[PDB]
Amino acid sequence: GSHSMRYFDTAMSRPGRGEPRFISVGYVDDTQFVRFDSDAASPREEPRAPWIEQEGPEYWDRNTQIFKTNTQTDRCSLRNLRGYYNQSEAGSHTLQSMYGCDVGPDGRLLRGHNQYAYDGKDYIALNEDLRSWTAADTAAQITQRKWEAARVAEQDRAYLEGTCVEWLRRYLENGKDTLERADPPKTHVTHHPISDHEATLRCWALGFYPAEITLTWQRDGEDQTQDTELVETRPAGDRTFQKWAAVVVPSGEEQRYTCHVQHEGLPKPLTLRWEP
Amino acid sequence: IQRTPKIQVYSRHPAENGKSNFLNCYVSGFHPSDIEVDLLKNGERIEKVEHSDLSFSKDWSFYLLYYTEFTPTEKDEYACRVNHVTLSQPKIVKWDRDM
Amino acid sequence: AAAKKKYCL
Repeated sequence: GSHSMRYFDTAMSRPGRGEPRFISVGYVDDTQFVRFDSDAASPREEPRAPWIEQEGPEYWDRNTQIFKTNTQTDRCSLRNLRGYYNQSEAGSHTLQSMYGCDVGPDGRLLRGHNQYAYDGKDYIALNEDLRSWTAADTAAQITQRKWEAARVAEQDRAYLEGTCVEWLRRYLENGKDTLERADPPKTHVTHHPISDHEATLRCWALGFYPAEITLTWQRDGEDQTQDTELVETRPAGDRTFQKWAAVVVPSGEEQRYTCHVQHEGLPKPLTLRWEP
Repeated sequence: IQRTPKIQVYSRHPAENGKSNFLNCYVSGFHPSDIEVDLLKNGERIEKVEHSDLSFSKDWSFYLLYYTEFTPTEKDEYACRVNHVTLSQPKIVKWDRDM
Repeated sequence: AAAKKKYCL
């Protein structure tokens, strides 16, 4: 299938409680493989998946150095951001970063990403062209001007088209037994009377990977989008994910309802109904 | 400027009374990232609950999974207690094996 | 290295 590598970085200031904490977590698809936390007693790039453990000492200490420097960079960014928005030194603020690359089944670059949010709001993003920026406001325009002057986009493009794609391909090869294995959902439909007049049908999907899934209910073949309660896809803790969708149905009308499941691990999509 | 957490409490494996399992509390969709999560057994805080590394979704909202070993029974009640800046008081969500 | 060098905003 297609695959992604993404780093998710969070830097958060905490006036009166030391310097801003920096945490970076790296993923291939829905599998975390590294973490770095400046609050760790001994901050270092640490493995969080078995297939990365085979990388030698040079991998770990080179990445550790990048992340230690990134901690300082993000602190610089937070200081600058506070100024751009004329903010007090009393408050806590958050800078988030997402960067990395997507590749197709053949390992070719689909696109790169490098974007930032300040206090939960999009701030600046590298455009899909990997050459230009989109700034959200006049503060981000200051960053944009600075990054244009320093030709930052050219450095990011080189990273995203080269290093990122090269390492993603390497990770996919080393972890092929897991990263390139889609585990289909185990499914069932439960039935819960709520009154004499109505009952809940709940369609379950358990044990699937990756997280992307489509779970829908139909009544007489029509999608019940508005009337379906759909919980957020949630991690089980064993790499897999879970999800359910529920509809309230009139008593006696259960067989008019079908649950439909689409997932990469399924040979064919599923159509389930309540099986009393 | 703030987003309140969604909370789900559930088990790793299908629940079977008397068989060891894992109790999860997944908090998601929140901003900012500071959050306190306790897992409760009959109203009491479970010790040494672990959690995932802080990460976020593409809409920038944070998520964490808190988890601990547990053995479901008919009589024992489990819950997750969450506090966040967006909440006046801690929110308690009870474990229901059907959700 | 695999991780990306970041730039100050």
